[PDB]
Amino acid sequence: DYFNGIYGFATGIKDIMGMIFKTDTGNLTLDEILKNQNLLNDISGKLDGINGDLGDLIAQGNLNSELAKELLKISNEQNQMLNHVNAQLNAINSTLNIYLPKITSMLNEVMKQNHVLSLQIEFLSKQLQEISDKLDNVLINSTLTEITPAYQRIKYVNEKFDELTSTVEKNPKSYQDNVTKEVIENLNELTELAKSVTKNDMDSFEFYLQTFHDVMTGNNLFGRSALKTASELITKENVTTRGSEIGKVYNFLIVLTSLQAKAFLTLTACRKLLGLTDIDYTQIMNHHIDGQKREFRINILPTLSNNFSNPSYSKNRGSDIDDPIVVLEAAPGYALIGFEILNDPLPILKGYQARLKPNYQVDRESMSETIYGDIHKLFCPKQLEQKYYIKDIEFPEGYVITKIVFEKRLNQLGYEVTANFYDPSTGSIDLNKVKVESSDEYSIIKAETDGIYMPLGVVSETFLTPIYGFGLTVDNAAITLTGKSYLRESLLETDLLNNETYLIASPDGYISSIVENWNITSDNTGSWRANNNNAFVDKAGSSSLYTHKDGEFSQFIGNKLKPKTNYVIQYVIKGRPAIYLKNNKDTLFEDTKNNFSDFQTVTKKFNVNPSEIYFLFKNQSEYEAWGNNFIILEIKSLEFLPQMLKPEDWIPSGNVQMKDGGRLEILGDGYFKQFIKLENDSTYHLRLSVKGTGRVSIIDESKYLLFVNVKDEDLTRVIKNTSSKGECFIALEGTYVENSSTIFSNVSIVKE
Amino acid sequence: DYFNGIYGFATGIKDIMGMIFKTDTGGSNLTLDEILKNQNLLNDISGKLDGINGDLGDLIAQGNLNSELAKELLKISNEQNQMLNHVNAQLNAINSTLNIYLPKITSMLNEVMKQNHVLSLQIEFLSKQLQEISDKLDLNVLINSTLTEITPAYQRIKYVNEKFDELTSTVLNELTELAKSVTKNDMDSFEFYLQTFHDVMTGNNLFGRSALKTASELITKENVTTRGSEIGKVYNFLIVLTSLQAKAFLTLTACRKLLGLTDIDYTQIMNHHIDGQKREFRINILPTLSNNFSNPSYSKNRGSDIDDPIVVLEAAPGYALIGFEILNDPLPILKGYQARLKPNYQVDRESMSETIYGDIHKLFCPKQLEQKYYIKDIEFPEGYVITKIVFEKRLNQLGYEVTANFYDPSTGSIDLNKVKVESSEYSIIKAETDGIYMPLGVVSETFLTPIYGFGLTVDAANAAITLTGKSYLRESLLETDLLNNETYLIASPDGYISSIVENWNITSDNTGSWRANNNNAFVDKAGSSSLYTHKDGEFSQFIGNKLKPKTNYVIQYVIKGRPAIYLKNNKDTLFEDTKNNFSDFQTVTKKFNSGVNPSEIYFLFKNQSEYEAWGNNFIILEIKSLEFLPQMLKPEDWIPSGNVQMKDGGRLEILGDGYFKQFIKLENDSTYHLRLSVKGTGRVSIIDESKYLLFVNVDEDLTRVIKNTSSKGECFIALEGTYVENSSTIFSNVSIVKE
Repeated sequence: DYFNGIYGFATGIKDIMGMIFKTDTGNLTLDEILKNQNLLNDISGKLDGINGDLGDLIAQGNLNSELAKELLKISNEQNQMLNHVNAQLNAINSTLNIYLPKITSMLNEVMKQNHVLSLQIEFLSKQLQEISDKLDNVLINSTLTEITPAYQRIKYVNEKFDELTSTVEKNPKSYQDNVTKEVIENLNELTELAKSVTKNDMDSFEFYLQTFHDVMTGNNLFGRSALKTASELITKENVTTRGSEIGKVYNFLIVLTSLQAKAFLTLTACRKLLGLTDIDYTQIMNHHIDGQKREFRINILPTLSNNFSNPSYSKNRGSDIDDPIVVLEAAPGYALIGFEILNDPLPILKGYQARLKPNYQVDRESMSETIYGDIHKLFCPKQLEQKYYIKDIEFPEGYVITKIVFEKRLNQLGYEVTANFYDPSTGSIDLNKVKVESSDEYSIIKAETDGIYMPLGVVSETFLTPIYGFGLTVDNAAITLTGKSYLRESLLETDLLNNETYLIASPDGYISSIVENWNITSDNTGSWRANNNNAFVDKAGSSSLYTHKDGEFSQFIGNKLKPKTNYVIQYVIKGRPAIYLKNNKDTLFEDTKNNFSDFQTVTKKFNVNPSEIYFLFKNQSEYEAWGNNFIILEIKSLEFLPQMLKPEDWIPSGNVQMKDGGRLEILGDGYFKQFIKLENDSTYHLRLSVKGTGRVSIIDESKYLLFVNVKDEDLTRVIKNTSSKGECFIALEGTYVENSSTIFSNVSIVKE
Repeated sequence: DYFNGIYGFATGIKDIMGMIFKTDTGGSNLTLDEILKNQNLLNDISGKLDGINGDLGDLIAQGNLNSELAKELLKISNEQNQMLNHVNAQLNAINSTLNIYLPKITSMLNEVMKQNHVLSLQIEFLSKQLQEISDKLDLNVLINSTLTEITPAYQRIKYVNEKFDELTSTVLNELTELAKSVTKNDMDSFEFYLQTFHDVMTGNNLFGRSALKTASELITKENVTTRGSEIGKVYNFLIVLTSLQAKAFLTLTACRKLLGLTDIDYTQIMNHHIDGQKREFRINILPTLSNNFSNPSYSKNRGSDIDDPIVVLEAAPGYALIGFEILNDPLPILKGYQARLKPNYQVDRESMSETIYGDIHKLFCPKQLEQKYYIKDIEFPEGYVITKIVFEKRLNQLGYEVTANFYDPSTGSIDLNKVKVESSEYSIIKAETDGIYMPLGVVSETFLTPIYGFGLTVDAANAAITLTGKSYLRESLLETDLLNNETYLIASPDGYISSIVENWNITSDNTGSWRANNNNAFVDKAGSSSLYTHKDGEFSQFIGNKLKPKTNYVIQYVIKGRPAIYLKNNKDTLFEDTKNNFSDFQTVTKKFNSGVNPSEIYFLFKNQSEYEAWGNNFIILEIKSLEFLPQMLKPEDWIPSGNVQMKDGGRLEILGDGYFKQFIKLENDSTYHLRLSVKGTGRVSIIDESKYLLFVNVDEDLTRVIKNTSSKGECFIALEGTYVENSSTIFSNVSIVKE
């Protein structure tokens, strides 16, 4: 879903203001006991008919003078009292009859149009909290003392106004006849807050709303803007969060503008509730919010970096004997928009791509992700040092990166970046205008017993944006991926100029699934099929599949799974469910025996003929269960560079067998061999892994070129200045003791 | 204009208060609230009585009823009409009082806004001179404590001031509401915040920490390298904060009139408060503060190793030196301000002038050889004002001599017979390839003031040169403003304050010396007003009679749009600026050189192609040529020989096979220094009747030393190039000097 910028928020507000401004509510204290309507109506009814009858008697003459006086004095006493009562009863009847109807519908609308705006910035309470957790002048201290009073009041009054307008009864009928203590107390609580928000005194709402802006723009003696002060704290960050300086600051800018935007809306709302003269705050609101933008655009922004890096790290051991190739390539029309290294199921690099909109924005609907597995074998070594070619690859303005390739050969990691020309006006990428750069100047990390600190977390901008730079840095034995975003260029065409703005926020998790209708929201479950009225959709805020007794939901997904590959299952579940990936032959995946009070997320992986499997949500034994966000995604297998040996070129001999995964198992007295040819002028590298005990040899027509006993280890050996003579072959054998096993794997000879 | 001190501001306020206090509106014993309340009450009784007398009237005139009864009903109709008449009496009085009041009030608010705008200009200068400080700040607990203690009161006062200004600049409910809030008697009143502001300012606050004291600390925190002295910076602060409350009290007086309350003369209290802040300043803070001031910035520049410059800042007879500014505009430039003195070290605005000296980089900095800097903190005794400063650099050895005359604060006459002279133990900076940090920025007091100290400092570590002076600001504040006597302070100018261009600062419609041609050219009121052109519209001004031949001038203007600026003559252009497009006003700074005959040149402001354009602040000022000490060689004493020619600028060009020579005489007992510059390839030699005393092949700036040499007879220096035809060798800055 798109975040439509500050311009977007601020207009959304202006609209609601208009809607309020054009409500007419036709003279009340709003301290009238509305519960007293029946009491007063009765007293009124009775007094009226008595004064009526007594009145008729006086005006039918025929009455002694002195007496006709006393009866008149008794008519005035009575009339005063009826007048005074009908006062109260008029106020009560107009509050119920004119006022409440016009107000309850106006509050109702405000709550609705405000819910819509609060969603557009929901993302950002979690993306701003990420910062304060990871935070530790007089100019700094000064804007804290200057702002926090105003910040606390505004925030409180905003949240409390929202909370009260959402829980006042909107059915004006509900306020008549049998109104409840609770229904009246919600309306009073609102009118009281209204009275406090609008009271003209030295501690006024308007005063705090003004001083908030004065501090935001630096009209405050020191000339220290809060944007300026916040900016400082972010740039001098000792431990970092996702996004670039620009992003983080623009995030701050959004939160703070949004706050005042709603301050002004709250104020407008409270004025109608109290029936004061209508003020168009829109002009002032816009002037204020516009000034914060210009102060940002002019004084802060040009000092900020558009670099962004992995926020966390992770200690991981890689492979010393693998030569992996990892290729993140967008499709023709698409561009690379960001990454996330994670390690929950296993070390995984997720790569997001999408088609571009004008001015470096992203097309939501056109947006996709791919998972790459075992990146620990790419990034980290285990026992030997790894060389890291370092190059800060940067393309010229108008280029967006569309492909990144990682190559690790003999513990030497390098990368090559490809970028295509993009036009901000149309947002078309030009597939003929390509530029390519790759990684002489390097850094090398020595392997620790414990591991090395590989990158971790989301490598992206705060708002997903195509990129024009990319590079790997090394330290602490720590590897850092960094990219350069187009967020600046995107903010200056769209939102810092008050044009339409279409920003996506960097996703927290997975955004796709092979499961159709993986995110339940409405009643319709689309591809999910129910069976009983035992299975239904529960509206748990965000909706959820529900089962009880034996109620099940199914979705057939065979066409979509490929054989002998690893997938990731993740779901968000509550209660005590049973989840299956079943085939009438076999079960591929099962989760029962899970009990939860509340919604958690569960993350697992799963792996000869996994076609014609359907997926099943039930409940265990006889209990209830909820669940959705059913992610199943392919974990692309790690691919490696070519080598000299070939898997079908191995010759078996005796009690041996070749299992699946390039493994060569010696079951007794047998052995494997493969013919190879070695040249005098070349340096070769033998690497392999063994579980068990055995011997590697390379023999010749005349001589051994290599002989090594081995036991449960990764092996590396170098061969130099060697020339084989006729038939030459490597041979793998175990110890010849029967009913034992020796399993070789990842056997490779590579010419340097 | 002059800034007339705190006493000046505070009286200006008192005046406006008086003007309000003496506005006579409807002098009704009742408030504004009581008039609009009574208006409604009477309007309603009138409304109702009317419809009753209406109904009773209709009953009588429906006849058909007994004569005797029709009488009694009529008598009851008269009583009723009398009562409506007597009520409308009251309601007329109320409506006519309101008809007097709003007119009397709206004109009084209008006037207040006007007289307040005039005062806010007298302190406009110092939001920019105070901003200069916060930029250069970066923490006590004593500081943090007085922030938390004052900001509550500061915020509301500021708010109520600004909001009152915004609401009167647009005239009425919004105003009466603010009025009601400002005047409400409750524990948390405006008056409460106004009082606690003062309590914090003077330290009548239990522990006894004045904010003046705590602010003073922060300013004198030795990290604060901005223009002016500690005194100035603190007194600036003092001005801002007093001024704030001054207007707090004015706003309060205004709001009370608006509400029609009894008139209170806040003037006595306002003055007591502002007086206390002064005494607290004069007694407890001031005597701890320095009157030193230095260049706030630095600049990396390369100078000359081979120039021997003399730079002389000399005030005229009646005048005194008031401050300087080094800048890096068209070139390294030292600007010097002078003026005639008023009593107590104040300055005579109208009598005030500036002079630009060029290439001070050749004075201050070396290029390839070390420079020696004689350092002396020259200081004269009280009553002396500096009237002349001379800089002499000889063979990379910079020195200075200061002259001061006796001044009388009572009259403000300078005594031309009572002079004192002091001049310049040294420090030497080695030349970096990159340059040396020469001083940069305005060397002056916050308020321009004559000076009694001056000196140059050097920082060896940083290769940095610092000019410092000692102001008379203390002595000037104590006679005038810290005593509530008339005060006449000028604020240190931000830029240039003069121009050869007449009416260089457009403000009114009249453009004086500027002549328009079409209604295509007019004055736009862009806040500060601005020349405007469209289509072909042009503005011109003759300036030939101002320009001198073969000299460098500085042009600077503040322009918007895409205009065209010319220093034209029929058939020749001396200076042009087209191809400049701007969204907003910038300032542009260039130099130019008048021609061989730059008379009969006039200035032109147009627009380029066919666009619009704005501009003013048209500065054109002479860049005094750098002058050097005497040397042994003379420009007319050069003898030419062959394919050579002497160009303008002391250059000697060898065009082919020729050469230059000049006869000189060298003595055994003396050390000589040969220096020169060459573009090209060549040979310098000094020959004799018997001997070469010097021979050097040379694209280079060169220094050579000659010792223990006695020219036998008829010895001359000779400059020659390579003898290859259709090539050039250009010598320049050729000098021999006896040490």
